[PDB]
Amino acid sequence: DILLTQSPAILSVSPGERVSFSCRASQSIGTDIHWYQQRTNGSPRLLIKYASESISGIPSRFSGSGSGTDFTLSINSVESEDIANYYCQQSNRWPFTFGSGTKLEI
Amino acid sequence: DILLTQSPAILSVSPGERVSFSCRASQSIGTDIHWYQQRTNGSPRLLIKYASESISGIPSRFSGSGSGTDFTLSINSVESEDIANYYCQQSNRWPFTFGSGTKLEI
Amino acid sequence: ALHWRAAGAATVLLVIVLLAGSYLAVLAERGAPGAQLITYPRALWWACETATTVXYGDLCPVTLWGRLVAVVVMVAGITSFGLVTAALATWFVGREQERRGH
Amino acid sequence: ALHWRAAGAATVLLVIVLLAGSYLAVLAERGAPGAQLITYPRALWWACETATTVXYGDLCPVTLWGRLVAVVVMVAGITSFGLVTAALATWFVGREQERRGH
Amino acid sequence: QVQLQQPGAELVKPGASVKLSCKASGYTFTSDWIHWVKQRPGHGLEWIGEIIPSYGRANYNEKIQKKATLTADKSSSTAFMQLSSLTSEDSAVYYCARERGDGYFAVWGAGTTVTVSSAKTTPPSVYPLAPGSAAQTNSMVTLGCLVKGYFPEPVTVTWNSGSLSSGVHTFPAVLQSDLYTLSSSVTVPSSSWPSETVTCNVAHPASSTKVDKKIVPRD
Ligand SMILES: CCCCCCCCCO
Ligand SMILES: CCCCCCCCCO
Ligand SMILES: [K+]
Ligand SMILES: [K+]
Ligand SMILES: [K+]
Ligand SMILES: [K+]
Repeated sequence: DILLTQSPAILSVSPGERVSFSCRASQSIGTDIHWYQQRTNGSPRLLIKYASESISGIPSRFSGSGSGTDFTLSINSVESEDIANYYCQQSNRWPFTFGSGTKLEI
Repeated sequence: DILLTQSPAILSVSPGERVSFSCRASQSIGTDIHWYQQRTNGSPRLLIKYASESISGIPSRFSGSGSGTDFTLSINSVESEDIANYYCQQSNRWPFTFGSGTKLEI
Repeated sequence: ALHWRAAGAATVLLVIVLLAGSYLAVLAERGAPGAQLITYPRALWWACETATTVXYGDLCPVTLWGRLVAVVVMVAGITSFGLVTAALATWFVGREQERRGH
Repeated sequence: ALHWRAAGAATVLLVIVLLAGSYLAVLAERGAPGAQLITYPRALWWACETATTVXYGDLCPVTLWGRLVAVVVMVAGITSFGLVTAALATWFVGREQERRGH
Repeated sequence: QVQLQQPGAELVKPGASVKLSCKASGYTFTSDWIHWVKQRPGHGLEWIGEIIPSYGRANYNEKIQKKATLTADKSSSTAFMQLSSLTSEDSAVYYCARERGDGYFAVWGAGTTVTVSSAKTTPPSVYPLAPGSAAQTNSMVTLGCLVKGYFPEPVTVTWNSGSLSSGVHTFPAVLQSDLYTLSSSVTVPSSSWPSETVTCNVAHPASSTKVDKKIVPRD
């Protein structure tokens, strides 16, 4: 099955600074990757679908990029509300799989 | 030809504990992998065919998973009768090849 | 005209096969590790390139039922396109007999 | 003759579809990460192997509109080749009735 | 409206079984798939299985133990997950998610906190936390509630029915002999209390318990 690697596990950044989360697949999955946000004691929330496509309701601060194996979730000038865990998920091959996740610290 | 790598060569585990055997192919072979069990002075016995498909006569304790390159044979709560050597075999490309084998110890 | 009637019936049936085939392929392919034909939008595209024979190879069924669905899509596609050609033949033949005086 | 007229009309239309399809595919595929159908020369080659059904798989559209363009190329190609065959049928049928005395 | 409704918590004795529910609303297509995701405390998301209600076919993650059995009711639009022979490993938050057959999980449920233990369900005791008589305050004042002795996880604490969200801290629970205990903090302007009513709302889904405790000065 497809293994999604998210490194580093913890990402520290100063307020108002651009940050980037990494997600690497064990195989080429085109752009079939999806990003989610999970705050403390909250349910996961869809941020980006299909690598780069925006989602209604999600701030324009969030963006995505990458294709094939390497994928990146970016946040232009992080805010306190961005403090959460970030997971990536692929839908290229069955079964669907999640990444280990990356924690954002300010 | 397709090289099947089984590491580690020896796998130690306490009684009533879930164990997992590893089998990695040098190329992507889909799910064309098969698992066998060989006890002391005995003939090999088919445990799992095509990565995950069960076999009649084999306890439900045995299960299989994986696709492409990485494959896994699992045993939920090992018993003394599970003491044997475990081999994997691919049928994706000619010729058929076997893995080096993994010995299970309790 | 029968030839134009069967042609129209083939085209609408082809569309039904494409939609249903796209639905059944996903249902059949999900559960099989490594399968890529597991989402409806690209499954519909797969059905199109299959019915038109094509077959880029970007998407392919790996299960027994997924492949059986594929065969139905192939035959339905080939039959329809073969029926359109047959209908075009009848139109031209019937027209040639008119400008000949037969 | 209608069958030879529609055949010639199909061939010239096919060429138009090939050229336009090569142009529209690039326009549709550019902007999508990983797309290879993004330059005109190979896009034209892609259109040819698509219209002839095939479909080596060396080039394939990944976007919705790129795939819609592909379908148009397929249908135009299949229809034209199917229309040529239909025209050849009319020629042979009309000829067989002559050497038979009918 | 909430598209996926899940029970708050489920207490299961070791070896027993439990049938989690997932009531769905909003738009429903035949191309909809309902997924289930397991998340253990301190761990990430783990895919369990999927099911298509319109056909009833279900697939499972074969990389892990086969603990689940997925069924669906098209009449009430509710999906079900049958977990059997549960151990301490199965103690986690189980989410259900809706996929439009396009690969991504558009909406998730609140999640059902499943606790596997041999203990007994215990309602929480909520006590007010008003400052002492000799406690000087500035422009802001801090109040609180003490959720003492409950089982199992979790509890939901809100201030003034959610209307008071800013300046609210709820600490993780600690375990003491099969009993959990936590506290919730709240900071409002000193000129607003107790002129305005400040009340914490503690809900314990495991025992269908929801109580309110008003915060008044110590007298
Ligand atoms: C001919 C269409 C049959 C639909 C296939 C469903 C198979 C389910 C997988 O077990
Ligand atoms: C049918 C031909 C349409 C041309 C496609 C252009 C699409 C632009 C990408 O947004
Ligand atoms: K072909
Ligand atoms: K190929
Ligand atoms: K062909
Ligand atoms: K043909």
